[PDB]
Amino acid sequence: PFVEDWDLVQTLGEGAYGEVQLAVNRVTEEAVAVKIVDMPENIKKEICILKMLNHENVIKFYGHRREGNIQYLFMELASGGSLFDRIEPDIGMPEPDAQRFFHQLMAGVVYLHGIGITHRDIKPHNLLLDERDNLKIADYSLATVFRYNNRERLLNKMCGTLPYVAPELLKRREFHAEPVDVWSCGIVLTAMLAGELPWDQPSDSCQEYSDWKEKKTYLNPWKKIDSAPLALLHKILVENPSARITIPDIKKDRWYNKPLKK
Ligand SMILES: Cn1cc([C@H]2C[C@@H]2C(=O)Nc2cc3cc(C4CCN([C@]5(C)COC[C@@H]5O)CC4)c(Cl)cc3cn2)cn1
Repeated sequence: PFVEDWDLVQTLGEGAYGEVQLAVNRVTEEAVAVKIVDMPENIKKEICILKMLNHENVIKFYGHRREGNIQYLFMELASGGSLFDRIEPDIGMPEPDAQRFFHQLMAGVVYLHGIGITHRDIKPHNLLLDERDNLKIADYSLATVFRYNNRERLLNKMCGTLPYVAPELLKRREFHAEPVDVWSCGIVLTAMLAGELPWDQPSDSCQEYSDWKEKKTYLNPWKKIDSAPLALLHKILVENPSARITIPDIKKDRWYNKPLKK
């Protein structure tokens, strides 16, 4: 296909609304990723949020075009793929790689939270890598504003991916945005270090979640995780969101500051 001055060659992925494709300009040869959305006030909010974004660990937004019903969203091609494709099932990845990726994910989540934006769907599929293996947070179709004019807005909409969602989304009418994003980062850490998700959903009906609350760390995936990162996970994966660790305090954690290599 050809649109204006681009050639949509490779399918990079697909979401609820539309799909992402590779667009190499027939004139300049610049490689970008285009989100082609067929057909509400949700695309107005997405293009808006994307404009506000300027950070090394957040996907580059270039602009937006149109073709009647079909919308075109311009984004940086993350030429290194996704974090999901770097996690080996039942194993994970070397702990020094996991720590570096977790530092870069915290740098991205701090930035988004500082501009009053919550991603709302942090998981390995949304965490892309560039040429140098720099982590970039992608896909703002569920991103909402949680702070405006220094005033915090509580959330009520349930969204995300069940294995990554915090328990307060399923139990409470309204909840704070930042702890929900912190919880999903801990599930991403658990995935990087054990190549396995701890539970289907964080509910009182789910046995693997009950086991974690009963402190049974002698079970998988926890037994594949060293005591230092596991101590951090005990602070991130706390049910009551008011007792959960904040990002400034994750920055003071022993494993987060532990020198690693090889
Ligand atoms: C030089 N070279 C590069 C390659 C390709 C490997 C490189 C790649 O895939 N890059 C890439 C991929 C991108 C994917 C997305 C989307 C994220 C979100 N998912 C989901 C909706 C979430 O969960 C389920 C769905 O996977 C859809 C896709 C976006 Cl927004 C931007 C992207 C930019 N760049 C080959 N040669």
